[PDB]
Amino acid sequence: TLKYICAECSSKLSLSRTDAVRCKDCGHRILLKARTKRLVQFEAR
Amino acid sequence: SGIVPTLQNIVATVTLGCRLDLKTVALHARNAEYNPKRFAAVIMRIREPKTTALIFASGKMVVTGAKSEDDSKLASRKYARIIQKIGFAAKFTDFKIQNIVGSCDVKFPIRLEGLAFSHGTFSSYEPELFPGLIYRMVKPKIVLLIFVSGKIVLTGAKQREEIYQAFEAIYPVLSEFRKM
Amino acid sequence: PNLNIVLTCPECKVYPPKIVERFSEGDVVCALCGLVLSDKLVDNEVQAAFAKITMLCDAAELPKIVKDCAKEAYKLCHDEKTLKGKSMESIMAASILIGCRRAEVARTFKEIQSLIHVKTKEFGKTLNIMKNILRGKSQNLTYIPRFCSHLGLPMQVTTSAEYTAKKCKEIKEIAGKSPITIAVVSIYLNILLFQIPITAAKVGQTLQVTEGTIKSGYKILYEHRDKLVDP
Amino acid sequence: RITTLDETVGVTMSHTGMSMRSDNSNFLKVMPKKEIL
Ligand SMILES: [Zn+2]
Ligand SMILES: [Zn+2]
Repeated sequence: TLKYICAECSSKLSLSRTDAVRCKDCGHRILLKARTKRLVQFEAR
Repeated sequence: SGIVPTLQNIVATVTLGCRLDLKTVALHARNAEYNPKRFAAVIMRIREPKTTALIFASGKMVVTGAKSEDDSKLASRKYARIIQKIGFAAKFTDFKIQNIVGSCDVKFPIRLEGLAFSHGTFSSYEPELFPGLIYRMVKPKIVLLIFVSGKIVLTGAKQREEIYQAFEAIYPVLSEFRKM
Repeated sequence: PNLNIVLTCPECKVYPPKIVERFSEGDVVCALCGLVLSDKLVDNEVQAAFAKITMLCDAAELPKIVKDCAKEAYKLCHDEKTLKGKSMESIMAASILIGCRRAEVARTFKEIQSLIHVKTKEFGKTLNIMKNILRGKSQNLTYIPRFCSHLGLPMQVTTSAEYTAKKCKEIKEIAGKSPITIAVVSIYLNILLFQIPITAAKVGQTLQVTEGTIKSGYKILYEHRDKLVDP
Repeated sequence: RITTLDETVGVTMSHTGMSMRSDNSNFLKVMPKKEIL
């Protein structure tokens, strides 16, 4: 499974496939994709 | 296992061979009903074997309510004798059993939804419409009504062995979908 | 008769085609010798039925996906022998309820029965034969939130009701006597747990369940209050 | 003026769509042969 976030309560979900799309603990159907864990690099230029 | 289905109702047809005057029949029979406006047949009954006959003007007769094939033929001959006694040139012919109904109890609850999913092409289950699962067996061609309680109804048989055959065939399936 | 074109490298010839296609250059090239394979890559009854069906699903506010599943279904049935009748009212309701099922949406037999008068039992037979045809051409839970809507109940109430339905089905005992009674009773329990009044007659009216039925379900459900508690 | 219904909005919609509630009102609910002859 893959980790997501709720729209409002910002709770961590990590719902799996074939769970459709909804938050547990509230009805918001807007799920954020929960930013990547691995490191990202920039040049200050 | 150990369970064998109990026969509950046998339906048969008989050709009397002559036309009948229904008012006459209804009038002379000891236990008859006849209201032309509701149904076109005299509904006659006898006490032994306890059965009901639907008697038509064409001379055809339907006999139902018997619990055994013996009782069916017996009661049929009896109805024919009554018609004779009333005065028509009736003959007891073409006795044929058209439908046999049986039932039993497997003694455990069944998961109807699982069974319906697994045996989908033979099953029909709409619990809001009717609480039992309708199972249409291919060989033998018998219809079974399966209930959550474990009570089973088998119907559509022309011969007793078909009732017995179907149950033997369904038992393993009912076991696979038990609740306790 | 033949007419199928395949792309093959006359210089390679080793494999069948293994190539890449370059959309920007609009050309297609063998990935091996780097040769260009191609260039200049270019960039009466029914209609009446679907019309009235369209009206029905529309008045029902069902999302187009459901509408179109039912349309598809109905096309398959169409003029076939086995149907042998039903006057076009039974088929439209059947196909609808199908498309609902297949769409994972749920609608009660009563609801559709409110959009169309099908006489009931006749409807069941038609629905079953249609179901058989679909197999030949080869779940209460959803109802629970929908009902809350009708009552406008909080989310926690709804999820509580869901836990209640799963727990009740496992514990068996009356097997449900159709799902509708269980869904409504499950709610009635969950709400009575909480302080929010609907009382009883209001839910029996509103959701069209016999008050006696709700109370009867309530006694047995009350007996198993022990194991139904989520927290 | 016009009045805004303030309810939970769920009840109103339930009545709108298929409600499982029907009827409750009616409007456009729509001598023998020898002597005899
Ligand atoms: Zn949330
Ligand atoms: Zn090449």
